[PDB]
Amino acid sequence: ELRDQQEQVKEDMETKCFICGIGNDYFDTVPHGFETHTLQEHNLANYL
Amino acid sequence: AYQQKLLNYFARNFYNMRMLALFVAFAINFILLFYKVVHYVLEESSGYMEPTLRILAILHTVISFFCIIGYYCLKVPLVIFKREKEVARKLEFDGLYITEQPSEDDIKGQWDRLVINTQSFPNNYWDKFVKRKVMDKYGEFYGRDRISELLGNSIDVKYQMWKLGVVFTDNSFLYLAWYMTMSVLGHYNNFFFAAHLLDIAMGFKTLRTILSSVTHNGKQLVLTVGLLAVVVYLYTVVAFNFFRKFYNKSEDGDTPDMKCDDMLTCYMFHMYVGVRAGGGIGDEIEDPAGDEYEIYRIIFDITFFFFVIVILLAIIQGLIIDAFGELRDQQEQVKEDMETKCFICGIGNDYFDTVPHGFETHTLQEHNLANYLFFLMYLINKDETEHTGQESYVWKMYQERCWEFFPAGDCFRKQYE
Amino acid sequence: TMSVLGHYNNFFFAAHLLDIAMGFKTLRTILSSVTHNGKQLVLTVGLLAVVVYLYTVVAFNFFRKFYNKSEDGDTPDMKCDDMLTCYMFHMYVGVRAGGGIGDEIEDPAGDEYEIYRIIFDITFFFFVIVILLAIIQGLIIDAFG
Amino acid sequence: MESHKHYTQSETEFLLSCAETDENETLDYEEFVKRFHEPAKDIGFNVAVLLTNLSEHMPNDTRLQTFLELAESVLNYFQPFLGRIEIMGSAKRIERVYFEISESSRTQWEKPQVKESKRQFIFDVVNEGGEKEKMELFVNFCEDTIFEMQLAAQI
Ligand SMILES: Nc1ncnc2c1ncn2[C@@H]1O[C@H](COP(=O)(O)OP(=O)(O)OP(=O)(O)O)[C@@H](O)[C@H]1O
Ligand SMILES: Nc1ncnc2c1ncn2[C@@H]1O[C@H](COP(=O)(O)OP(=O)(O)OP(=O)(O)O)[C@@H](O)[C@H]1O
Ligand SMILES: Cn1c(=O)c2c(ncn2C)n(C)c1=O
Ligand SMILES: [Ca+2]
Ligand SMILES: [Zn+2]
Ligand SMILES: [Zn+2]
Repeated sequence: ELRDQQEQVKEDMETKCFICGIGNDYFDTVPHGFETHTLQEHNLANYL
Repeated sequence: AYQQKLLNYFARNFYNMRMLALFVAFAINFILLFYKVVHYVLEESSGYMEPTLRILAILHTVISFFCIIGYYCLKVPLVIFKREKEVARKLEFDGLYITEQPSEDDIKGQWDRLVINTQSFPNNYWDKFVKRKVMDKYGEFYGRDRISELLGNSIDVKYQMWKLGVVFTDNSFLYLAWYMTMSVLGHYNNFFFAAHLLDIAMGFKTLRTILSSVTHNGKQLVLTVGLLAVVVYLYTVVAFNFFRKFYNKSEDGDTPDMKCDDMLTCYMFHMYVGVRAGGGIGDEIEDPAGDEYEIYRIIFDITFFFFVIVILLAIIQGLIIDAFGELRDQQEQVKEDMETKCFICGIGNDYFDTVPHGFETHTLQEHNLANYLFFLMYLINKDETEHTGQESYVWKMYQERCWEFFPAGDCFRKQYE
Repeated sequence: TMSVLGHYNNFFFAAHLLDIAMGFKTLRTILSSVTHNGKQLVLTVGLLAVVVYLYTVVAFNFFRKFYNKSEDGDTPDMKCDDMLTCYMFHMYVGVRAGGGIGDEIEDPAGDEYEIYRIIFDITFFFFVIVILLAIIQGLIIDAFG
Repeated sequence: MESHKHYTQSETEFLLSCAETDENETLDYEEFVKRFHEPAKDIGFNVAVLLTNLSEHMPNDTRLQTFLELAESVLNYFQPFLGRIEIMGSAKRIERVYFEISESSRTQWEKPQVKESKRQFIFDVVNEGGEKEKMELFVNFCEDTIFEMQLAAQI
């Protein structure tokens, strides 16, 4: 469980937005679609 | 003209010669099963058993030499091509040996500085005008005295020295060298053809998976064996300081009785015997019955059996069996994904099915990633006078490297019908 | 055709209790799972017979003096310095033990080859009893799953 | 020719037009196929694309099948050679593309130093390689196999 818990957390970090909570799919739709959405548009560093 | 006749025979029979350097290396290691002790071979069939090994052990070094000549003309030209592409697409589209000058890491980046000084640099990459393209793109910010100097029975000796840096660091070539350098050692001693049955492991598919799973979860495995060597160490310091009088590997007390009251030999006793037993350490130790330390001894042994034999030896086996469960399942998943989605569309077995043989003809004719490879072989032989309306919206986009022309989501039935 | 042989000898009606296996449902499943993942099982037993073989050639060429199935040295002491009988000793005893091979071998204490012997036994216990005998059991239990 | 039940008697005589002018009542074996075959396999190709291009684009046409069922000694000869892909063609609309595959390239996507390089790639990409570099890894694979298919040629 405790190894899989960590695995799951990592997977959840790499397939949803933290603040939006939307998905890797709807933002993807273009090259580097989810990457720029979480590097610039939300990026929880910036909210701090 | 006769050299390239033979040299193109061995590259043709490489996959069909590595199944000959295995049916021989069983026949070495079957005659070699008859040895007996000076080591002298006996007979079980007849007297002609010794010469059928001296025949068979020089025939194996020859065949294991033809399987690296046939490798040097079948797969090592391709690994040059995938390497000369990645250099030539780095200093041109991105700029690497002018603007960037790569770091202390990525030694292949540091090693490939040696090749761009050569005359015949793109020897396999079909693109012999790279050295004109950089001076027209990077001759402005940097002076064309430099770019003409950086780039540029006498063979390409600065290049042949570069190529051997790519062949020797190659992964599968070293295995074909270790497979041969034992056959040189197979005549110094006959017992070195027993390390050629390990070509079974890098030869099958459900034996290559076992040999990968030992090291696939490997970076945690050292940190768990590295806890075995600390819990068993902390069980030494307690036993060395308290329980020296039980640790007899001796007989009846009359004999010159052997002990374990020395740290380095109490430690190897707790690991050669304390781990591989069934009861931990309570097997090979004199029985505690008449002692004051008896209750302090039952606690010492139960927590040895529970921590090192029940837990820490189950989760070291656990990372080698449950890495073989991932790597078998990974392959299973890949096969399932191949048989339930389209490669280029990415749609599903369901929406295309809807009719007899619905997904079958959609991937046999409508997309069929073979056809997307023949289409790109088509434009190389077509002249640019002859490119039609859509074979030059493609060939413009491929020279530009944009790739918005593959069908992203829809194919044909998702807008027509 | 066993019941014809059941009167040549009475003990051939003991091969009619194997009609339990092709008679029930959760016993037909066990008898299928031995061979359902079968085409990988031969290639894993076929690695046991090569790792234990490569542990013979090292032990035959280096460690002949430990391999005594004998008593006290006074007896006509029996050895394992012959390839075909060192090999069947490593497979009849070396596999079915609990500690690999370090059970039925004279103890290494006073030898120069001692460190070269502890490495020989630990990697026998780890490769053949911890790994390769767990993933041969693994393909018969997880085919029943 | 008559025993093969392919040509009727109105066609077995047309094929024997003169075909030799040589003194023995015979032919020439590989020259008669040199005379008439190869200058109708690439002329006839574009005819086969055109009837293919119309049936797939224009369905529900009773008038078209009357030619189309007559062409089946051609459309079942060129379907080995007819490569059909689909691209997103410059107008935000997906249009099919038809082209010509050789025979020195359907027989070198066999020859298993090319087959092993495919299965080493399909497993590499549908496992790992995100969607920002999937089709890049396809186009980077097609460039290599064309070098492999050249390499297996000169052996
Ligand atoms: N709102 C979000 N803000 C930032 N990252 C997000 C967000 N939602 C999802 N992510 C994912 O989190 C990943 C960031 O990784 P993580 O937060 O683990 O730290 P890192 O960037 O890997 O650096 P480090 O691990 O050194 O902290 C990104 O790849 C992104 O895909
Ligand atoms: N775009 C695609 N092109 C080809 N095959 C696809 C595609 N998408 C999914 N598939 C699936 O891939 C399968 C092809 O099998 P695979 O690619 O493993 O090789 P194969 O045709 O089985 O022959 P071999 O295994 O000998 O190479 C087809 O059954 C098909 O269902
Ligand atoms: C000439 N040429 C090319 O131009 C080419 C190619 N692959 C891609 N291109 C663009 N090959 C293999 C090639 O020979
Ligand atoms: Ca034109
Ligand atoms: Zn968001
Ligand atoms: Zn599709």
